[PDB]
This record gives sequence, structure tokens and C-alpha cells, in this order.
Amino acid sequence: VVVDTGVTEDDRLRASLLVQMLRYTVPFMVISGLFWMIHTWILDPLPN
Amino acid sequence: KIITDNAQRYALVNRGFAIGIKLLREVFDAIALNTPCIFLLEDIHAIGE
Repeated sequence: VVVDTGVTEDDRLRASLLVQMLRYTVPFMVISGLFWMIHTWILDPLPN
Repeated sequence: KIITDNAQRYALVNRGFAIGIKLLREVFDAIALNTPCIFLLEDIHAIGE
């Protein structure tokens, strides 16, 4: 009998990938908020 | 959104001074601040004879 688990290396690598995305999510949201504040202000204001 | 107003409410004159005829340009340049909009103005012959 071959005893097994369900944690083959692929899901571990995918978990580390998810952790990396979680690490990056905050600065990207900061820069996006900045860009959209600027674009809403000057680069695309109301017509009048 | 829609803005409606009548013209008779601005044909008010006294002493040969038409008060409402600049009230109208004031409401016009206020319409110009709430885009996009439809501005209704009925019975314009009251100020267009």
C-alpha cells in the first residue's frame, strides 16, 4: 500500500505565488489610486 | 435629468428695467454646471416678440 498526501510541489508553488501577489497588492493599489486621482483632476475634468 | 422653467416668470419689468432678463442668464450659467442635462424653456414668445 502506498500512503499519500495531497500537497504535491505544484500546490506549494502556487501558494507561494499567491503570497507574492499578496505582498505586491498594496503598492500597486497605492500607485493606481494616485494615477486616478490625477486623471480625475486634470487630465480629464468636467467640460465647463 | 431634466430642468424645466417657464419664460413668463422672467418678463418682469418696472421703470423700464427688466429684472428677470439677467436672472435668466444666471440660471443659464447654472444649467452649464450640471452636465449632462436637458433644459426645457416654454412659451419663449413671451420674451421674443
